[PDB]
Amino acid sequence: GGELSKDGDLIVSMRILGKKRTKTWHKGTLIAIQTVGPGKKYKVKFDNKGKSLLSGNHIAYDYHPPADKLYVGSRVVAKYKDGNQVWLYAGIVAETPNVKNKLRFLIFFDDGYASYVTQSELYPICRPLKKTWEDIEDISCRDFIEEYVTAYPNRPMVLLKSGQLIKTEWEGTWWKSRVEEVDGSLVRILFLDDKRCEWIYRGSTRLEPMFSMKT
Amino acid sequence: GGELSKDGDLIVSMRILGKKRTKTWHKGTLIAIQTVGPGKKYKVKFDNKGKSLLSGNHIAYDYHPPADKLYVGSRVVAKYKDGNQVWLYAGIVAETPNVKNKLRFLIFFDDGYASYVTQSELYPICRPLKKTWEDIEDISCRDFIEEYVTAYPNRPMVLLKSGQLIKTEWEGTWWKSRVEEVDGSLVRILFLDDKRCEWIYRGSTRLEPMFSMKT
Ligand SMILES: CN1C[C@H](Nc2nc3ccn(C)c3c(=O)n2C)C[C@H](c2ccccc2)C1
Ligand SMILES: CN1C[C@H](Nc2nc3ccn(C)c3c(=O)n2C)C[C@H](c2ccccc2)C1
Repeated sequence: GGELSKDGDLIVSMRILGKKRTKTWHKGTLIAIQTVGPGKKYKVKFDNKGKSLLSGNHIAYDYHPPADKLYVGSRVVAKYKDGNQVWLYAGIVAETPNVKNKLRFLIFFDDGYASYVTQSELYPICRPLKKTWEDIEDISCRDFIEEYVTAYPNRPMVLLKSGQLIKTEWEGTWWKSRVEEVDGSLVRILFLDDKRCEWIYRGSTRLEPMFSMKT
Repeated sequence: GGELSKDGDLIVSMRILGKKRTKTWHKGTLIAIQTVGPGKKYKVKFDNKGKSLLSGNHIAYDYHPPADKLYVGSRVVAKYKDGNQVWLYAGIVAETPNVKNKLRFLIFFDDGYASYVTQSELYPICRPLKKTWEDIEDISCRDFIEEYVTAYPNRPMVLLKSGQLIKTEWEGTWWKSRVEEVDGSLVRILFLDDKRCEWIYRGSTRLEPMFSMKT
């Protein structure tokens, strides 16, 4: 048949996080295990009342990892903050806590976003893929992460000082912009015409000095 | 073979909007059409270097529709202002302009979010399905749109006044909240513990007065 009540520490009735077809993740109850095909799928009833039948890399434990289980390449779910709102989104651990990053984790989310995060804002995916980047759906992000992880600890970055004037790419074009803050391996950029800010990785090829170091 | 060059008014080298795997939409160029089986798929090079072969309900025109073409149920793409950046996301027209909503379109986005927007924030999807909601991926949201569109002009809603105290739902829990503001078919809710604000449709069972009437 194929009706398990256990699979390792994945035990029906447990509480768990699950990835919804919106790409955000939500708490739920694991109500079933079904072998289908070569492997197993985990059925989540969400506290927000939907249901999904999910592969093991689209569920996560509802506890925070022990730092010192996480390493570069770890597949995680992490907290993103819209200000007051909090959301849960998948990503990759690009750095672990050190002195120069103020003992935080650098997360590269599957939509290309990047941010520093605490141990209490993380959740370990339950059954990640051997090559953990291989379930990143945006091809351009998967590739940046495969390159990054495979080259690590090689990590080219341009240096930047507050105030510095550079061009930063966005939606295919280059924009007059300004370096308005440095935090570790991230830099905050002000797009001038339009007044947006965002945090960008300093090894990112959207920064012109880094685009031009490399070509 | 099946290598047309102009399907309807879709024509190679035109500017178009395309849906990425992030679910967010982005500008590129239509670089080919391909017959596949019953119909055709449309290949898009994005300004941000990605390439995608896309069904015709996942591309939108780069122009704003004429109001009066939009009926309730129209499959559109709409601007979403996430703090300081602007994003493009898909949805369904819930309401067309009138007095009460102050000549705006109510948009039900594919992720369950609701908001009012102008004609200049909308883009028509090139080739929507007959039943326009069937390419909504989250089942909970698809079910609601379908019910909504089908019951229309029926539109149950609760009356809420500013300062009212009600419990509102979020991630399976009911929360102490306050009504801050009423905009047409929407209410802005303060979640008193978290200090969050959300805009919520007044026909949402997340609103405990709706949760009880509907029961
Ligand atoms: C991790 N993501 C980040 C997205 N926000 C973002 N992405 C990128 C990529 C590159 N940049 C510069 C940025 C950026 O500046 N922002 C703000 C929002 C997304 C989300 C949020 C709520 C609901 C569903 C999806 C979660
Ligand atoms: C249309 N979406 C809305 C999401 N924001 C939102 N969704 C819901 C649903 C229900 N509620 C109450 C809310 C809510 O309050 N917010 C703020 C953000 C999402 C996005 C943004 C950037 C990148 C990728 C995706 C676009």
